[PDB]
Amino acid sequence: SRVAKAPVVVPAGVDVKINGQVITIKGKNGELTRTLNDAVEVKHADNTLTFGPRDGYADGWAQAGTARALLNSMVIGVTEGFTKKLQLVGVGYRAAVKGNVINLSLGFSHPVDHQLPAGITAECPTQTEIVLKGADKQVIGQVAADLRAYRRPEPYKGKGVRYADEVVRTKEAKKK
Amino acid sequence: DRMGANFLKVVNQIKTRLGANPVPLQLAIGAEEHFTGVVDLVKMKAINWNDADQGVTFEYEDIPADMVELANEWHQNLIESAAEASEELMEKYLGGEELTEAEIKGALRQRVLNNEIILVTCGSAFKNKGVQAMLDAVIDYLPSPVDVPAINGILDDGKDTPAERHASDDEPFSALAFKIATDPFVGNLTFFRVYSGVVNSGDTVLNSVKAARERFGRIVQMHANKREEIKEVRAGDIAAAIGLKDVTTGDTLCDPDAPIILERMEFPEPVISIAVEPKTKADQEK
Amino acid sequence: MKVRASVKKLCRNCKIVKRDGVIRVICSAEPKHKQRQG
Amino acid sequence: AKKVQAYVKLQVAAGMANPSPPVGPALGQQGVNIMEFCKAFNAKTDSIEKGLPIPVVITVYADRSFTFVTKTPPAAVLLKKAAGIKSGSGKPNKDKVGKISRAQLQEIAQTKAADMTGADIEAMTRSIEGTARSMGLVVED
RNA sequence: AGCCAGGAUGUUGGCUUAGAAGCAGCCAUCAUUUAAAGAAAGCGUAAUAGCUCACUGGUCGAGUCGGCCUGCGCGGAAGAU
Repeated sequence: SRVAKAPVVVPAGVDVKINGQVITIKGKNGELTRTLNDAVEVKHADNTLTFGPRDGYADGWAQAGTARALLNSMVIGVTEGFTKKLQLVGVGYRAAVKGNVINLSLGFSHPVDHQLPAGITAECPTQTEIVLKGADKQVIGQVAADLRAYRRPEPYKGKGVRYADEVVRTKEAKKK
Repeated sequence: DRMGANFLKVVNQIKTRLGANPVPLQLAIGAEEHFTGVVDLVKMKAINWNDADQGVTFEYEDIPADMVELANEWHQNLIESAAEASEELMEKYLGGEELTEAEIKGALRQRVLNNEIILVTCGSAFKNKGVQAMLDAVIDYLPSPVDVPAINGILDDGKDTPAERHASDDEPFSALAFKIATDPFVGNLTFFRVYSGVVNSGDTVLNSVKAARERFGRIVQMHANKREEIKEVRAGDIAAAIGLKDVTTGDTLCDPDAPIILERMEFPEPVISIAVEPKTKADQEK
Repeated sequence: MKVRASVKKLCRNCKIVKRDGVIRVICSAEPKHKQRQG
Repeated sequence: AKKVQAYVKLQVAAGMANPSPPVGPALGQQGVNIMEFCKAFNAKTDSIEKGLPIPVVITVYADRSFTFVTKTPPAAVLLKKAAGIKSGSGKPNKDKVGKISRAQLQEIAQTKAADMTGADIEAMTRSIEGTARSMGLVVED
């Protein structure tokens, strides 16, 4: 397949701990482990990692096809990182980072300050731009999408919290 | 006292959209909710306001320590604004003669008769934060009826001789007719303003642009609402030139054998036209 | 999500994936083109 | 010459100084002073009797620059400049009015031969016969 | 199937020209170059600038694609101690 024609090359600076089904990757700034399913046959062969679908679970081409895409992201996420910037377009809406906490100037009668978990070093260059930094590809989206779900992109003004690369489709009033 | 209310943005937005040259004076102290000081920059003094009272204090102090450098970089642009207003302050911006509070306004007041700079002030009307501050600039940056070019009655049709008349009481009388409201007591009313001269009570005030004779009744002043009968109208009051038989937009209110204005500029056009219809047939009679 | 018995691939870029078993059709810019039953 | 940034050939009769609203956007693409494209071409526009759409192309450059290529008017409007009316295509294969022979077509092709490297003489001859049949025009020599 | 990737360019494609300027719609429906391009599919839109389909022109470097017939499966499927 395309995934079978896709092996991943681990570089120096990220150590694997192959206890069979449980792999804990000792990396640069974290520990990106995934306890996969038993539809995989893993082997860090020489340097480039090779994998395999186990018999019986012949649908493990899917279940390890996740894994081939997975561990490639893990060895490049623990070292380099993800810049996940969000664009705050709100009338009187600010963003400021302190410790691991983000403020949410969100047009309410009360402030919303939610604490953010490990795997996050957040920053804020201004009141409308907010950095998020992380090692797992999941955690760099999950903490980002929760903020965006508190104020979705409003398609009559362009109001809302929105991603850096995301482009909304704002409409027009057309009646009054 | 609102979110998104950046003072330095808006005054420096005029230089982009309106294309003007504003140099502001009274700056901002406070993060818009704990806001307590308005930074007057000539005297370099912050003003305390009421805890929540409708108007107790006016307590002036120094520049606070949390804005000791933004007062530094903005005062040096204030004292620029007289070296390029008058040519005489050009050589003491660079020589280093002291630019006091009293010296700089003598140049900038003459920068209001040409109007290249406007004077800006941040504060709250409703939170009683700035209103007591805003009054002292009016006597020093807004012009007086005796400091301006006064009544200038030209002629009639003979020759274009524009004549600056006197702003004192030593002239023929002159006024103008505007804001001519109505009432179910006397009928027609006015909100007129006299520029110079004194009128007594009872006069043959004409309207010399449309050739009509009127007589000057019982003049009444207001608190914008309440009838207070102003008998003797001094030069500069605003009152109600009552009992005008016919009066148009902006004609003169002047005794004969005197200078005369004839001026109506920019007569508008009411555009949207809706047709009113009566309810009863007794209504169309009224 | 409008519901009707017919999922007809209507918009020009209409994805179809079987989430939970019930089909719901995924457009990009048109929210109006998204049905769910059938 | 250039690539995916910008390349559109649109200009109509150069007697009109103000950019016509539909032409506007091809000048409204990469930030021009519209007075510059009015002052570029008028030094040579006084060598013509105006009335035909003359074409130019636009092509762009990095900072605020731009460029343009001058050619001669096309033979498609030269077919309907001599024929009197500017629009004859009402029914292509049902109208038989109006003859011009090949000799007129090549002398409006030498001004193509002295201007451009494509639109060659003998190859365009059937398409200058092809713009005749769609308009409902006849040709004999 | 994606990243580079030109969207080779005669033309204004008429009519009726107010814009119906490939993108409102009826008749033509040729193509100057054909290793890549149609007098044309939508969005941007009064018109177009923006973004593509067109051939994937160069890279990956193997399989892949749209329908016909049947074995079964899912949705359709909401009722009253």
